[PDB]
Amino acid sequence: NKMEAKIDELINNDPVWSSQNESLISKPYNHILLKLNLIVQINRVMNLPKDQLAIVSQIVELLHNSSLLIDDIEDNAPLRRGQTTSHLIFGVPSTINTANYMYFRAMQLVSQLTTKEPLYHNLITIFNEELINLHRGQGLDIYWRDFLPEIIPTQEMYLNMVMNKTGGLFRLTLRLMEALSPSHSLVPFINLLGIIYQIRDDYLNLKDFQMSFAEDITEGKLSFPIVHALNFTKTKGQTEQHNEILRILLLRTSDKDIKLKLIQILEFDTNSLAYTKNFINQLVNMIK
Amino acid sequence: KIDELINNDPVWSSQNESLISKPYNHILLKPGKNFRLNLIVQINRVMNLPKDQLAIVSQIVELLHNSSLLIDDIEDNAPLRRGQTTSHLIFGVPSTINTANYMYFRAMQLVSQLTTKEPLYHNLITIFNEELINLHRGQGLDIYWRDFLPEIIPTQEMYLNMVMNKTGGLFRLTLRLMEALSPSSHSLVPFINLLGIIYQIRDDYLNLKDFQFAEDITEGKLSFPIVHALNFTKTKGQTEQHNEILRILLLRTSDKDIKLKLIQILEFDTNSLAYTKNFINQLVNMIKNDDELLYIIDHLS
Ligand SMILES: C=C(C)CCOP(=O)(O)OP(=O)(O)O
Ligand SMILES: C=C(C)CCOP(=O)(O)OP(=O)(O)O
Ligand SMILES: C=C(C)CCOP(=O)(O)OP(=O)(O)O
Ligand SMILES: C=C(C)CCOP(=O)(O)OP(=O)(O)O
Ligand SMILES: [Mg+2]
Ligand SMILES: [Mg+2]
Ligand SMILES: [Mg+2]
Ligand SMILES: [Mg+2]
Repeated sequence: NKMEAKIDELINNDPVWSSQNESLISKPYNHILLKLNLIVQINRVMNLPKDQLAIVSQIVELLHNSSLLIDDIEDNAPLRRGQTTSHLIFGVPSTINTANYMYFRAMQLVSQLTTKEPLYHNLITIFNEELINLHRGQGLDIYWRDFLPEIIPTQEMYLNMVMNKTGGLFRLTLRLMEALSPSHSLVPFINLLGIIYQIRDDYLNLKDFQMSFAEDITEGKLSFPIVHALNFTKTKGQTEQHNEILRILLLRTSDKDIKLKLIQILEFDTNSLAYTKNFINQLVNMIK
Repeated sequence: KIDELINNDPVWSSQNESLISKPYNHILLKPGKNFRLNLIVQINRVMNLPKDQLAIVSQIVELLHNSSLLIDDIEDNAPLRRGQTTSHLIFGVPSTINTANYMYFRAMQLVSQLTTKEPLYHNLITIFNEELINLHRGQGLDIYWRDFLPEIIPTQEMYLNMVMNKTGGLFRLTLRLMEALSPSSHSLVPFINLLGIIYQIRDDYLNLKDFQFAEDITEGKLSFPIVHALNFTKTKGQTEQHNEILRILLLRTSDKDIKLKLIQILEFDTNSLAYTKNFINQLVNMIKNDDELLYIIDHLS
């Protein structure tokens, strides 16, 4: 019965959770937090009050960091923002569970934005829609890469993947703000802006290496230049090169000279770097 | 072509949908006792939700539950789930995590298909949000104790709080969504919390008893019997046996004989197996000594 009492008390109450518990399981998240402007700027138009703007800000921050914690496990990444990734320190189990926990903490914050039911429902749909989009994008990035060469994407498939994957959070942010604003949409603009951002991330991962980690190569990522290279070689009948690009991706190698060979193939043999640099310029042009 | 791309919603073919769904379909094809699904139909005898809402609640629960197991198997380095290879060993940890997470959000999406009524809708989202937060808290504690061992040896009380969060979470999510949708005029949450607790201690018990592959040992999990053995040896200054329990859990061993040795210690030295069997019977007695529901539990004794 002394036991009966405690059980009775246990089951008749909300689950017990302390501030110490909160701290112990937030470790992976506090670590990446150790490593926006766009929102402040975009507000000039949206015109959201400050405390509301700060909530949008906390929300995208939780979602952005959480998704990187997961992405780094997915991409076997050793470094993020110059430091060791959380999963290498705290382990994959803790990191995944904490990142997932923060997605739900983020969701909780949405209700602090409003109570107006029409509005709230729309804010939730936005949150739910773009998170679904991010996972669809991520899922293809990962599938193409881990099942290569089962599927060789075309430039169009890559752009659609990116629209899902990178576009998700850019669209989530803008859409939360548009819907909260007293008042055409900026979604197509944010879309092009995310496509650019992603292709540039892809490009810079290789070019900063060619001039002075090229980790995407160790990941085996179907980046924008790799996708161009793989379709170019197939289209020009460069069988040997097409296969060698496939083989180096599949090695998941950290060897610097092997990574450099691939980058120089993209440089001189397929011209993918130039093509990618140009492509970025043209998209940036569509705004100029 | 750019214009048309950025002025449309992102593309998603049913073919893509099918690619991403594989890790999930993989676990879906290996059944279970459908325990939660069955519990739902029963309880609806008293909740009386219209059949369509009952289908949606069941689906949300099925998605949450199966995805949660896909992820738990990654967190637990599990080679088998429901007598079949785990999804992360086939499609890899990366796709498996992403797909499980994707399904959490597809379960969320189904919540707005439950109701138009914006007042009711707010509460359903809150229920969904709160129990997913609770599920992750219990799971984070279970993982923390295991991966930081021997930094913190949980007490029986801490274990029970961890279980109320971890296993009680989806049981409470199920019941609360239904009490909230019920057109019918106390609550079953306390009952569903006890069930959850029984259910988890029994899982921990069965993983060691059916052996005595006792994967919980390989995992190094702070299961109920193990929590009992460590707190016991600890209480009676049994330094050496306590340390040995700790050494075997820390080996993360797949050794049949070493696993056997630890089971032997819990059986013959701390007597944790019988302690757990008796603890489960007492929790069942609280219920059965307080109707389809009445059977269900007895079934768990
Ligand atoms: C914001 C999200 C979820 C996309 C991250 O994908 P990537 O793997 O392409 O991004 P990086 O690791 O290069 O930052
Ligand atoms: C959104 C993508 C593609 C990955 C993260 O990019 P960022 O370079 O913006 O990541 P942080 O600056 O926050 O490290
Ligand atoms: C103890 C928990 C919560 C995980 C296993 O649940 P089940 O044992 O009900 O799994 P399935 O029957 O669906 O395989
Ligand atoms: C899957 C969730 C959310 C709780 C059960 O985790 P456990 O690791 O204790 O369950 P089993 O693997 O024994 O099924
Ligand atoms: Mg990455
Ligand atoms: Mg990635
Ligand atoms: Mg497990
Ligand atoms: Mg587990």
